[PDB]
Amino acid sequence: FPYPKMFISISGLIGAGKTTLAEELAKEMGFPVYYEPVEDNIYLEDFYKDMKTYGFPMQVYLLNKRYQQHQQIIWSGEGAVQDRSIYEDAVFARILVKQGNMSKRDYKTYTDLYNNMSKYLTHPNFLIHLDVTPEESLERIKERSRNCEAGIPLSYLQDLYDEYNIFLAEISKRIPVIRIRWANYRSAKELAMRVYAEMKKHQAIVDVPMTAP
Amino acid sequence: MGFPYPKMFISISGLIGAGKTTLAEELAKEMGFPVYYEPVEDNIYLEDFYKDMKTYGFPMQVYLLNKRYQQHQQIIWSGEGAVQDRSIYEDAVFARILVKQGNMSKRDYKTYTDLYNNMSKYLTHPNFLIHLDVTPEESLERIKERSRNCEAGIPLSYLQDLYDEYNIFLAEISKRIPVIRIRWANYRSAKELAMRVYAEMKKHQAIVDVPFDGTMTAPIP
Ligand SMILES: Nc1ncnc2c1ncn2[C@H]1C[C@H](O)[C@@H](COP(=O)(O)OP(=O)(O)O)O1
Ligand SMILES: Nc1ncnc2c1ncn2[C@H]1C[C@H](O)[C@@H](COP(=O)(O)O)O1
Repeated sequence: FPYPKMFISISGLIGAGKTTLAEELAKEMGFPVYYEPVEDNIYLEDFYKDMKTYGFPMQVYLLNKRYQQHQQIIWSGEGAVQDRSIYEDAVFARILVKQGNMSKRDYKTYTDLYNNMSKYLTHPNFLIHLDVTPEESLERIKERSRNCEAGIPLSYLQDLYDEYNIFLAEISKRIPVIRIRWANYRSAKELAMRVYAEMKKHQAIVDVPMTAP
Repeated sequence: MGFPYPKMFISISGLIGAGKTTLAEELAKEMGFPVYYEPVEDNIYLEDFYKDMKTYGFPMQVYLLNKRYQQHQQIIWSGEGAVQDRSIYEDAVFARILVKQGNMSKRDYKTYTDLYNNMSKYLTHPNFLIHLDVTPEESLERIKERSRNCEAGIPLSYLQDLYDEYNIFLAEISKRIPVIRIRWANYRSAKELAMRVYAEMKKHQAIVDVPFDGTMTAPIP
């Protein structure tokens, strides 16, 4: 019987290593993996020069990409590991509003659009959050050395961190969430193996006292 | 200034006569959700089905799929979460025991599962499954206490088929979504059952922290 396919998303701060974990976890499980390559984001350079002007249009542009990716996932008829979830764009939007880089009117326009869109977007069975600090994220940004990210201050990554933690407390009411500390001491392969094992552990039927197996 | 996090959908599962609608109602009351269910009288095929399972089995599955579809459109239109007293997966559990018994052909079963798969994107998929665990013997006794005329001829073997198929279904579906399996034992009412179910749901939905490389960066509210 065509039981629904397994959809797994990774979340975490900039530079956390979401993409590496997605590839390794997708290997472990036998699933196709899906990325959004940063070079394809034609707004990103301008956004970092002027967040207030380019924030809202980039959010719409990124939502279009998430919509194409779901149609691709649905068409595949298989499970999937995604290196980013649809909820993370909303995280970025809320901090931009907080910082005065997005108007409250544009934010509401954006969330109405997201709400209208969601029915045709990917909703994960399982969310894996890579737990890293803002300082670790800043260091991973510096080591990667993307020119457009060279200007990001720590305060921006702290806002993002704070918003992610609020979001996780809410989203975990709806879907299983594994939050896994990764400071890059153990390997990405060990990380994926532990994520997989923790997923299997959490997916066991809860029996409440039976007669079963 | 909030965000439309996805809505929560809970389905109750269990054998004939297990008391799923009452558990659904009390759980929805405890959670502050609407509850949705299908009165048995609205199934205009059920009486013919029990007189002749082989003739009416397949058309009833299609008919019931239409009901699950309208019920999902209603839930989506509501813009709220929902507790439902039956999941869309259970009709297929019945279809498989009908094929095993020779009451539905392999070809008709394949037609049905193709239809379900084309349908599934416009149907309700639960975030959480609550399975009421009752034995075939307990189910037969609940059927007699309720005394639906169309159910009077149901033999124990039919309920044993159903019970076995449910256990297979629970093994697969629990790979995709959280499942709580709960026995009637010692609970005096659905309200008492519901309160334990709700407590277990909150416990199972806690974030799993894995201090893989080191201590978690901060506790989460
Ligand atoms: N909705 C959004 N709003 C603003 N910036 C976004 C955004 N979505 C992504 N970005 C930015 C943040 C980063 O500069 C880049 C994301 O790359 P990444 O998070 O570092 O992946 P990885 O962890 O695998 O290294 O794009
Ligand atoms: N898909 C399918 N095929 C055959 N018979 C079905 C199906 N769905 C429900 N039923 C029958 C089973 C019971 O007689 C009644 C539900 O009663 P309750 O006590 O609420 O479970 O309806």
